[PDB]
Amino acid sequence: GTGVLTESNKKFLPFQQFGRDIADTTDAVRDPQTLEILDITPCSFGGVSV
Amino acid sequence: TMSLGAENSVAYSNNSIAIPTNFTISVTTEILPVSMTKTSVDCTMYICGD
Ligand SMILES: *[C@@H]1O[C@H](CO)[C@@H](O[C@@H]2O[C@H](CO)[C@@H](O)[C@H](O)[C@H]2NC(C)=O)[C@H](O)[C@H]1NC(C)=O
Ligand SMILES: *[C@@H]1O[C@H](CO)[C@@H](O)[C@H](O)[C@H]1NC(C)=O
Repeated sequence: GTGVLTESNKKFLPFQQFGRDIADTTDAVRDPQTLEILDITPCSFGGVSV
Repeated sequence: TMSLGAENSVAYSNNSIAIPTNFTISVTTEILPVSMTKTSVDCTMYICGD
């Protein structure tokens, strides 16, 4: 994927790996090397008018 | 079964009339929608991600 990985305060259960959104897309991940939780945010975008 | 309102009988005859001797001033409220909320959809960003 493509996005911004931010430090999160999500409380994952020890058997959980990913945290999903309403649209069943990946919203939070668990780092496999060090046991920390990250949030994924899409990068900045917006409409343009001329 | 539903009720269509209170039953009434107008006391009509061929030489009788009814005339008000007093009145009242009513203030009623009428609510009308005018314009809904404007929306725009980015089709490429909706259908596809990056
Ligand atoms: C017409 O109706 C009005 C009510 O809308 C009457 O006014 C009331 O009269 C009584 C009797 O004096 C008072 O106690 C109330 O305070 C009045 N109400 C208001 C809002 O002023 C009025 O008297 C009636 N007129 C006639 C000729 O019948
Ligand atoms: C007017 O009404 C009365 C009573 O309701 C009745 O007797 C009379 O016939 C009526 N007039 C006519 C022209 O029908």
